[PDB]
Formats: sequence, C-alpha cells, structure tokens
Amino acid sequence: STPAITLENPDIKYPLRLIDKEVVNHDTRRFRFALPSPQHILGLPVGQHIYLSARIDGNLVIRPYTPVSSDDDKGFVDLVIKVYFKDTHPKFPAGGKMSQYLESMKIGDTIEFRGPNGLLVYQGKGKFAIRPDKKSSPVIKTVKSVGMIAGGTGITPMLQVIRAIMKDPDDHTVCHLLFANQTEKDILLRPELEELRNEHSARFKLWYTVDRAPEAWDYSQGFVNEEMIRDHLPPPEEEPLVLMCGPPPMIQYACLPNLERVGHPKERCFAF
Ligand SMILES: Cc1cc2nc3c(=O)[nH]c(=O)nc-3n(C[C@H](O)[C@H](O)[C@H](O)COP(=O)(O)OP(=O)(O)OC[C@H]3O[C@@H](n4cnc5c(N)ncnc54)[C@H](O)[C@@H]3O)c2cc1C
Repeated sequence: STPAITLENPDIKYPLRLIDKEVVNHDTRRFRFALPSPQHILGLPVGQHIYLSARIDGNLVIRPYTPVSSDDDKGFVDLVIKVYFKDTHPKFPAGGKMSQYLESMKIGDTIEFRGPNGLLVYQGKGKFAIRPDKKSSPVIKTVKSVGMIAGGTGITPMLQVIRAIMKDPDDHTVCHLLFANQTEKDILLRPELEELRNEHSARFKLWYTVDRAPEAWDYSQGFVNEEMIRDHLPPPEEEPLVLMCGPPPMIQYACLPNLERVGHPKERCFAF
C-alpha cells in the first residue's frame, strides 16, 4: 500500500500547522509543518514545488517553495527559508513579504499550502518530462547529465532533484551544480550540499561563486559567466539538460547569454 497524500487537488488550499522552527543562522530558518496525520506524505513529485499563500498586511501574497523534505518523510513537511529582513539591503528596504511573515508565525499557527506545481517532473534514471506549458502535455527528455545553476533561494529545486538521483544507486545521472550567492555567509544548505559531495562525488559536482568573496576562498568570485559554465557544467557536446533557478537579472544577464556562448541551446535551458 501507499501512504495517504496531502496534496490531493492542486486548486485546494491546505492549511498546515507549524510545529517546529529552527534558527539555522541569523537569517535562515527551517520550518516544520504537520501533515494531516503522522502517516501522510506530502505528495510532491520530484521537479515540482508548492505555493504558500497568506494575507500579509492586508494583501494576498503567494510564493513558491521547494521543501527540503521528500515523499519519504511521513507526517511533516520541512521548508528552509532565507528571511529577508527590512532595512538590510539598500535596494530592498522593505525586505521580503512572505519570508518575514513566516518569521513572525507562532508555533500552532497555520499557513495555506497548495500543489503540486511546475512544468518539469523527474521520472528517474535520467528521464525528465517537461511541458512547454500547463496545457500542453511534456517532452520526455532523457539525459546522461544535468547542469544546474542556482542563485540564492533557487537552490532548493536543485537539491530536491540531486537527492532523488543520489538515493537511487542505479541512477547513473551526473549532476553538476554551480551555486551563486551574494557572500559566503548568505549560502543556504552548505552542509547538506557538502555531505552529498562527500558521499557521491562521482555523480555530484559542486561549485560556488559569490558576488564578493571572503579573504579565504577556494571557489569563484563574480556573477555566473562563460568560463564558469565551461568549467563547472557538462559540455554541450554531451547534450546535458540545463536547469536554472535564481533572480530573474541572474537568469537574463548571467545565465542564458553565457549558456548560449558555450553552445547550449538556449530555448532548452529550463528555469524553475
Ligand atoms: C521553484 C522555487 C522554489 C523556491 N524555494 C524556496 C525555498 O525553498 N526557500 C526560500 O527561502 N525561497 C524559495 N524560493 C523563493 C521564494 O519563492 C521567494 O522568492 C522568497 O521566499 C522571497 O519572497 P518574499 O515574499 O519574502 O520577498 P519579496 O517580497 O517577493 O521580495 C522580492 C525580492 O526582493 C529581494 N530582497 C528583499 N529583501 C532582501 C534583502 N534583505 N536582501 C537581499 N535581497 C532581498 C529578494 O531577492 C526577494 O526575492 C523559491 C522560488 C522558486 C521559483
């Protein structure tokens, strides 16, 4: 038999109860929400995400999240969240709406989840099903390697796919991640990524870039560029699938132009 799923219908909102909040570091949290019973699973295909929705300061706010849990977890869903506090970044004085709302929640408060959503589903052993849109059907793309470019919060769609691959010992797909952040301090999920590298280096390649680097830095500095894509993603000759998730100036200026310069087919590069 299979566990009961939580996300039965994508147009229903499921208010889930907050049961634990971990302060990972000053501005990073892990929020654990209870599913309807301890024996439920979320019901989120690999490749897809959920949305959170709430009335925040009187207005509707909806945002996508990819849990760090999986359908192997019974009874709960975990979200890792970067909190964007007001009065910290000069270009974003108000901070972030949903992330500050999450930070304000009390244990026992609920928030609405909906899903699953997204045009890409990983079907295992290198096979991806990618819709060109929500009523069109998908392209069952099969690849030997996956190039992944994440910026900031865009890591969690990548991590979900990486973990699904690594846990299947008969999945020979190789994932190459290039992960960009503002600073070293601002990197999400570094221990988790480095554990995967420790255990699965043959199938998981890891590289970081930071906009500004610390004194002691072993990786790259600057925005994603042509050289980083040549050096840290599979070559286009091997026809990898290229996945991206990051702030829309990152995708537009740093990722797509440079993927094209290396020779990857731009129009095949998928943005979560
Ligand atoms: C598929 C997918 C999965 C995602 N998964 C996650 C996840 O697991 N965890 C997660 O935390 N986010 C995730 N995100 C990002 C998420 O959807 C929101 O963009 C994020 O929570 C910020 O929303 P907000 O309402 O707090 O900010 P908004 O009010 O929408 O602010 C807009 C933008 O302003 C920038 N900004 C605001 N304040 C600051 C600040 N102090 N410093 C730097 N930049 C600032 C940010 O880039 C922010 O996105 C995901 C996005 C996608 C597309």
